[PDB]
Amino acid sequence: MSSMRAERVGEQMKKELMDIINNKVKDPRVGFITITDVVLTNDLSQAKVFLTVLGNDKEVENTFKALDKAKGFIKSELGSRMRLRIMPELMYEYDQSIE
Repeated sequence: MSSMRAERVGEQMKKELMDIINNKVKDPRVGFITITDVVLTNDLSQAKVFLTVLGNDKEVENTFKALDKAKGFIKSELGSRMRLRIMPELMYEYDQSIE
């Protein structure tokens, strides 16, 4: 479940998503939102977006809801930055790997 195409598109989405989310979606009263990786399926139909977010357990959960609420806005801004015709479905995941 990782062709070279999928890895390359994921690096572009990582960069584009971090910009979109931090400069246009995020409440200024919360810290930066770090995207550590974007992992796509080979047909690019799904993207798992791994995240580092700052705060307590409820600030983490408040942040996930804001991003889910903004999914239409985020796919649209992403689609306007990439020749890709149909956007993947975006799934926001906490990055367990990091303590």
